[PDB]
Amino acid sequence: STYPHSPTS
Amino acid sequence: DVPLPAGWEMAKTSSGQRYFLNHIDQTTTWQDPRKA
Repeated sequence: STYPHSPTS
Repeated sequence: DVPLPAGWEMAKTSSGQRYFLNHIDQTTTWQDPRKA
């Protein structure tokens, strides 16, 4: 339902 | 809600990163919630 950003990008 | 947590978010990237959100804590958990 929500797209953040990978915590280890 | 057992095979996939209900207060839980899926962010599956085709690049090979399965990272999940907790919509309760606003925290990002890479760990399978059913393993522990």
